[PDB]
Amino acid sequence: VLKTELCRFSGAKIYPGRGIRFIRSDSQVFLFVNSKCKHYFHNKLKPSKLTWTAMYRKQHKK
Amino acid sequence: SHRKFEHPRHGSLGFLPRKRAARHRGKVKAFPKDDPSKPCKLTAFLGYKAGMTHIVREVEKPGSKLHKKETCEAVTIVETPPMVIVGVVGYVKTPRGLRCLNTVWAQHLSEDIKRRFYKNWCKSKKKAFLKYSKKYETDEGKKDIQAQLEKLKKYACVIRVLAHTQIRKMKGLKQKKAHLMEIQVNGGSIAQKVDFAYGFFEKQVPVDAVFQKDEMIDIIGVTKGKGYEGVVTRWGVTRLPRKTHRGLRKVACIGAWHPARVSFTVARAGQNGYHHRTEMNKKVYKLGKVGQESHTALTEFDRTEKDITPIGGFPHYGVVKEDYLLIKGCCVGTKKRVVTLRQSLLNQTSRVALEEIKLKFIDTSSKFGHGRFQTTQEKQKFYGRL
Amino acid sequence: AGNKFRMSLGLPVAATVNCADNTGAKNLYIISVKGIKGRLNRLPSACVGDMVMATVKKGKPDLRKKVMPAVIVRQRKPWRRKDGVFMYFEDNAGVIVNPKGEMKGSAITGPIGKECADLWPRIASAANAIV
RNA sequence: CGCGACGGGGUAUUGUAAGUGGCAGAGUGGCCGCCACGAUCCACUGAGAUUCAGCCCUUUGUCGCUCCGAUUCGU
RNA sequence: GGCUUGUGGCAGCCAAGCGUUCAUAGCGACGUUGCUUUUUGAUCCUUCGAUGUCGGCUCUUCCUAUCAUUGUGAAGCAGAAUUCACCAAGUGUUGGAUUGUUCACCCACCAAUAGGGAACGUGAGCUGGGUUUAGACCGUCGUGAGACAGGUUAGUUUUACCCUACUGAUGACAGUGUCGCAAUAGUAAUUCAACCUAGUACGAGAGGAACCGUUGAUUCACACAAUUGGCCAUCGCGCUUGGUUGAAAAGCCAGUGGCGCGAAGCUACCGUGUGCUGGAUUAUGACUGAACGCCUCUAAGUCAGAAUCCGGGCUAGAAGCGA
RNA sequence: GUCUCCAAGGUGAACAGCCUCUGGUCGAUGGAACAAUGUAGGCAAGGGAAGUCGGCAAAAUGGAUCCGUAACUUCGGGAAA
Ligand SMILES: [K+]
Ligand SMILES: [K+]
Ligand SMILES: [K+]
Ligand SMILES: [K+]
Ligand SMILES: [K+]
Ligand SMILES: [K+]
Ligand SMILES: [K+]
Ligand SMILES: [K+]
Ligand SMILES: [K+]
Ligand SMILES: [K+]
Ligand SMILES: [K+]
Ligand SMILES: [K+]
Ligand SMILES: [K+]
Ligand SMILES: [K+]
Ligand SMILES: [K+]
Ligand SMILES: [Mg+2]
Ligand SMILES: [Mg+2]
Ligand SMILES: [Mg+2]
Ligand SMILES: [Mg+2]
Ligand SMILES: [Mg+2]
Ligand SMILES: [Mg+2]
Ligand SMILES: [Mg+2]
Ligand SMILES: [Mg+2]
Ligand SMILES: [Mg+2]
Ligand SMILES: [Mg+2]
Ligand SMILES: [Mg+2]
Ligand SMILES: [Mg+2]
Ligand SMILES: [Mg+2]
Ligand SMILES: [Mg+2]
Ligand SMILES: [Mg+2]
Ligand SMILES: [Mg+2]
Ligand SMILES: [Mg+2]
Ligand SMILES: [Mg+2]
Ligand SMILES: [Mg+2]
Ligand SMILES: [Mg+2]
Ligand SMILES: [Mg+2]
Ligand SMILES: [Mg+2]
Ligand SMILES: [Mg+2]
Ligand SMILES: [Mg+2]
Ligand SMILES: [Mg+2]
Ligand SMILES: [Mg+2]
Ligand SMILES: [Mg+2]
Ligand SMILES: [Mg+2]
Ligand SMILES: [Mg+2]
Ligand SMILES: [Mg+2]
Ligand SMILES: [Mg+2]
Ligand SMILES: [Mg+2]
Ligand SMILES: [Mg+2]
Ligand SMILES: [Mg+2]
Ligand SMILES: [Mg+2]
Ligand SMILES: [Mg+2]
Ligand SMILES: [Mg+2]
Ligand SMILES: [Mg+2]
Ligand SMILES: [Mg+2]
Ligand SMILES: [Mg+2]
Ligand SMILES: [Mg+2]
Ligand SMILES: [Mg+2]
Repeated sequence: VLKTELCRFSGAKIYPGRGIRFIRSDSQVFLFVNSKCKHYFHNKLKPSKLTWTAMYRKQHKK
Repeated sequence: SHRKFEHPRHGSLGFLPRKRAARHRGKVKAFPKDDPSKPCKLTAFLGYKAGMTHIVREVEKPGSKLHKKETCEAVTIVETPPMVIVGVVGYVKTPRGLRCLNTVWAQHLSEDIKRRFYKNWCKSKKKAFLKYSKKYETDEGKKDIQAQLEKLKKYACVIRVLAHTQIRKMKGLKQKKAHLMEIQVNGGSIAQKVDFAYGFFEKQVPVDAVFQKDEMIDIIGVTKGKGYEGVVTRWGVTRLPRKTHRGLRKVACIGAWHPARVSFTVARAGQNGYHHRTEMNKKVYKLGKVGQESHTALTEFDRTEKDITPIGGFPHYGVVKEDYLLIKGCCVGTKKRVVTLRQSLLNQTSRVALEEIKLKFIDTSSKFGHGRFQTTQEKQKFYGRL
Repeated sequence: AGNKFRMSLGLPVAATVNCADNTGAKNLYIISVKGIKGRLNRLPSACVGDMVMATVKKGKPDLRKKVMPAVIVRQRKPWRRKDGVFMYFEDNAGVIVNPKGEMKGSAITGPIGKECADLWPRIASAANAIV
């Protein structure tokens, strides 16, 4: 079975051979599925506030 | 006086002139050296560039940082449906090089190949090879055909087969006029080569009969066209300062006072792209045979049931349904461009050449965006069947 | 074993990076990169794991106005791992060493790239998290 | 005989349309809980919009056109 | 630019002496023979109905008197490093502070940071810091107007559409089309590091290699866009300021109103892939072998032999040609 | 290049800029393509003057309210430090 990671921002599944990995100053590791999630993360947008993210849907019981 | 500082010249003088190629189909400039002790075999094949994707495999390179690790590498998909042999041609070795002795054609030629002989097929009467095909219908005519074949066996030193692609089987190409080329036959004696060629008349030769998995091949084709282009982009000369009067995308000095002429080694603006190129040492990672599990994107580690074509189709190409080759790296030309595959002229002995490939994952997400679903079913299940 | 593969170069000469050790220096000013043969007009540039010659523009007076070697441990320019993932850190950082690669300090603040740790065992010994 | 024009599906981008309803909403103004005002919020709604113009497949379905011509060329 | 080469630069001959011993490993005093036109002078032959006058930037090509790289000979060559000399110009010869500079000097990297030519290459290629008009200041000089291979600051850099060259583009090349041959021309790859050899050979010790092999990297070249990154008037979607259509809804105007994301296409050592093999030889070391009963790589005849050459491969394909 | 009179609404400190009403006007030869080079306007990963004679050019700053404001000074300033 393939090992797939999850996007820290959107929760999307990341398949092998791609992904953007950001190391925060506090040694936290963030995997982004694409530059859309990367930009919104660095713009300080909260996933809970974006309707399409998995975090929003889990908190709203979608 | 001498130039103040030294740097290498911009561009290569070995690819001159930088003109539009006088052909669209890649021409084989040199075939592999013939070894009579080996069985008769074809040396080249035609294909069509479908698109690119990336794969993941576990490297086995002792002494390397990647040993027993995974690496992601780009690959090109070349759709290679079987070719049809329609003729044979023999050459005699003369003091003025090889001279074409005779050309023997098959009795039946498809409509797709006949289109190659016309500029407007529909408006013509379609008389090509009609009178030629009749002499196969008489005993005296059959004897003449056999006599021509015996003439090749006696005098010919090089034998090449006339083969054309089944372009109709790839509807994405939107083309019905097939591509024809001469493919040299290596191995065996001259008589065996003629018998080998004549036996395939009107028959299909699969790509697997020419190439195989894990071998190095050469790709020949015409690069993507880009039209009139300036020196900075065409040759890679550095830009001039911002405050340059009359523009900065130029070569400042195009020559000394003497010789009182512009030399051919100076960068000049002109045609860029659509050049004939021959690229060496392209490893075959996978050969997909229709009707077999090798045609799908399954691997020993990834058991997801999916095809090679990414969801939504290969952009600007379509859906790959015929035999195809998965080639490491990038291929010359645009999507849909016919490319010529040739056996390597060198003896492949390096470890990279002999490395045994084992794919772990083949990406099939959409290439028309930031694709995140490998299959349409996965996407539908994600959105609750949408 | 094997040698390290090429990485995107994000730190040309005149780049000022943070000092990630406890030697007392607060930043490192890159003046050259070891192993660079160069090209006309091309600024020498360094990546994680490269040894560079630097000066301390801000720190203890004992370390200023001096040329010393240093090793890059973090960079902001994304670079490609062999597995196809592009990585980058939140800032650019380096540590002061001697010509033999031995750390002048004794501790490292923050994570360091795995590429640098493999080439410099002394730096990896004092590291906290190797990513 | 396929092509062409619609439409559909695939794919992708954005980020949840308009309308309706709400015992959501800081409060406020009247009447005797009712009524009026209210940014915003929630449900219908990963919705709506756009998607070849150089993306992919294609009648479930609709429609059109399939060729008036012109210029030359001979061992 | 030309003649000349005193001067500048480069090279040879003789051998007093230096070199612990020892003229000649490496040096060459006293003398003496040359070369060079990348120095500066000498001259005034060409140009005053005008050849744009510093340097840098950019770009190509050429030279060798070779800095590094390939192959070798010599040593006061143990090893390591270094020095002398040979074939050799294929490849490379960098990032910066100060100065208008040429020149110079320092910091740093590097296998190395060699030297030069091309109208002191290159201004209808740029730039205009300097020099070298007119404004102005200082110092010295002059009674003064003014002067200063003294300093200072501000000071318009024009024209190509002609011919040729060069770059690409059609056409021509005796019906038309397909598939090919091919003279000839161009041409390209490059250098380094790590591991292993090995703490081995060598050496009293200190110190301290190399081929093969493996894995990477530098410079360069040719492609390519799966992924990451970049570009937006997809004016694609959303948000938003001012105005405007009586409101709502939906739009429009502010030459792209602005902002976030943004597919596609294009694109970056900011991304990825690829970059080649025979023959003949140079230096040099040898074989057999006389001349010269011996000896001798040479005289006849042979061998090995390189970043060399030629071919092959790659690019083009002739008023060339075939099926 | 050439003197002067009349001067609406919105935003805003404002006959600033931007949009609108009265009045005026679409007058600048048109059509088709979207190569190089150019002119004008932009943007850009990481680095941040390493470019260059020289930060030339561009970018950054910018309104208002509150807080706070050094050296020096001719005591006025400096200061929107
Ligand atoms: K010069
Ligand atoms: K390129
Ligand atoms: K430049
Ligand atoms: K260097
Ligand atoms: K709604
Ligand atoms: K919703
Ligand atoms: K002389
Ligand atoms: K004159
Ligand atoms: K000129
Ligand atoms: K001025
Ligand atoms: K003919
Ligand atoms: K050749
Ligand atoms: K893109
Ligand atoms: K243009
Ligand atoms: K500067
Ligand atoms: Mg050839
Ligand atoms: Mg084009
Ligand atoms: Mg100018
Ligand atoms: Mg794509
Ligand atoms: Mg420069
Ligand atoms: Mg549609
Ligand atoms: Mg189309
Ligand atoms: Mg002397
Ligand atoms: Mg004259
Ligand atoms: Mg003149
Ligand atoms: Mg002139
Ligand atoms: Mg010489
Ligand atoms: Mg010694
Ligand atoms: Mg040279
Ligand atoms: Mg300066
Ligand atoms: Mg001269
Ligand atoms: Mg000159
Ligand atoms: Mg000129
Ligand atoms: Mg000029
Ligand atoms: Mg000049
Ligand atoms: Mg000046
Ligand atoms: Mg003056
Ligand atoms: Mg006086
Ligand atoms: Mg001046
Ligand atoms: Mg040649
Ligand atoms: Mg010993
Ligand atoms: Mg509204
Ligand atoms: Mg209007
Ligand atoms: Mg504007
Ligand atoms: Mg590249
Ligand atoms: Mg002998
Ligand atoms: Mg000899
Ligand atoms: Mg020999
Ligand atoms: Mg107001
Ligand atoms: Mg106003
Ligand atoms: Mg930037
Ligand atoms: Mg940035
Ligand atoms: Mg900064
Ligand atoms: Mg500077
Ligand atoms: Mg400079
Ligand atoms: Mg300015
Ligand atoms: Mg002040």
